[PDB]
Amino acid sequence: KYEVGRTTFAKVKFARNTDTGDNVAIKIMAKSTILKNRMVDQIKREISIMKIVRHPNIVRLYEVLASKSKIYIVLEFVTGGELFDRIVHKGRLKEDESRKYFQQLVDAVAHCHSKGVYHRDLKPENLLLDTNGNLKVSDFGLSALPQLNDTCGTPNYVAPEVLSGQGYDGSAADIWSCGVILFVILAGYLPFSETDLPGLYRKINAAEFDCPPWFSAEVKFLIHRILDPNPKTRIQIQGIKKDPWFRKNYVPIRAREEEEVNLDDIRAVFD
Amino acid sequence: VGKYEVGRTIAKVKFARNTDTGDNVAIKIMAKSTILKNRMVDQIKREISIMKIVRHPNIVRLYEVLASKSKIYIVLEFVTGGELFDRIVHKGRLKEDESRKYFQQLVDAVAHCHSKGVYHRDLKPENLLLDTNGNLKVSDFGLSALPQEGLNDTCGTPNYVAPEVLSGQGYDGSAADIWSCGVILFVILAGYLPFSETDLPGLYRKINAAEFDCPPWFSAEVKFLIHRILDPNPKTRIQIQGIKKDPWFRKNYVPIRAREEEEVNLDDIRAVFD
Repeated sequence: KYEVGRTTFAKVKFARNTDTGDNVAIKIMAKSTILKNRMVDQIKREISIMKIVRHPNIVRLYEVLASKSKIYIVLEFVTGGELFDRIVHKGRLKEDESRKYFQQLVDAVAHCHSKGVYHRDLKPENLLLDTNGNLKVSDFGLSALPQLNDTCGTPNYVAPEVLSGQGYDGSAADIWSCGVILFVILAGYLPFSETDLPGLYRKINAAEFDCPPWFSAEVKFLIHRILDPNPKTRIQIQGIKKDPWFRKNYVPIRAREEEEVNLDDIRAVFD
Repeated sequence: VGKYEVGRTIAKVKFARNTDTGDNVAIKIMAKSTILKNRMVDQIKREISIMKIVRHPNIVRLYEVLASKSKIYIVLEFVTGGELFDRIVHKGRLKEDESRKYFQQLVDAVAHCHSKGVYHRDLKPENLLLDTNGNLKVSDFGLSALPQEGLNDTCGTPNYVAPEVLSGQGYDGSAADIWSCGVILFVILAGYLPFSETDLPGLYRKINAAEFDCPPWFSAEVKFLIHRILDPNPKTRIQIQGIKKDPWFRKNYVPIRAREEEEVNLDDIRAVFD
């Protein structure tokens, strides 16, 4: 139905909903590849949960469309660009602005975490801004989505546990990345410098980083707790939400969403 | 300046001309402060000196070292040929025999370095280089020890990196260097990375598993060598000796020969920087 524009399995073409004349980005994918997948059921569940998710900081997926060969996911279009574009214009950002933004991210992540969903590839590409300027997080519950001369990063955030190549607590992983994002906003670089990869990994494993001088002591403390390499000893979302630095000028959003709509919808999600 | 007329600027590498002989070189220029006050000043010294003394047709040469009260200057052979992988872009895969040539050169070079007691620690395409003649030459050998080598723009692939390295702890350098050669060889032949770059956490999963799917066009013996090289276990990973003995590796191969003096008085090595 959508008046689609343009544009290996994730050609996110632009489009518009003709009937309400609104244009929303569509992530398109081979129907086959997904439906056969170890995570297929989780994909369905995660897709369905989010589909019903409604939060000021989370980019929404309006609808899922089905084809014989392809699946179309309909996702809100955020013009405000990437937040880190804003950083690049300025280098680092201010404590206050940064805290406003970090709070938003944490709240959105908490919301997603509450519904049993984890990101697992939380990075700045995902960080986005709505026209009014609010943070919308993206690719949430989309990570499970199946899978030359130039390859661009960055695996800097990738939590140590992931480095192991085994199993990781999703929440612990997401928070770790959240720690890094916070770090980049304030400091205007990555806590662990990319150029030397083996050394980068050693640094990540040791959690040894160069703090900037301008970071206040608390922020540093919060970051150390966020950037614990050990998932068991690392801070909880709850823990950080109750932080002294985090707490400042804080205010809790509260959403009003449907209790998870009939799974029947979930089973019928793809056909 | 100190025999050299410097240009600008490719850590900061710069183009330079050796005036006295009137020949041309690239120079790495860095602060004295950063190098001397590093956990690894001693290792840096040893390896640097070894390189200065090394001489091999496939290894980018370290002519000499210049020291200032404020900074350290490293002179290196200049190669016009550029990245080998540019060649891959043109024709996708390289052919089996040619790929074998290059692999022979790379293995020879690494082996020579390894014998001399030095390990690369960061073998990636940037380092693989070509000369006017079309021969391969390998850079940043003995410079991984170099401090903090070298924002949004990042051009690093972790695919080559060995798994043990992934941990962030300890490994024998050689096994890691062998792993990269394994990846390097694979990419040449196949015209892609063994493990998909995207979905990085799954990417790391693949690497630690050492799960990769060879193309059909790969011959059985090459597959064997790749499999043996791409052992996620570094105690069960093939040594340079093994790979040199390997069948597919044996084919048409001829040991390179070069002459360098026994490592010049370390006293020189300690006096390298002052």
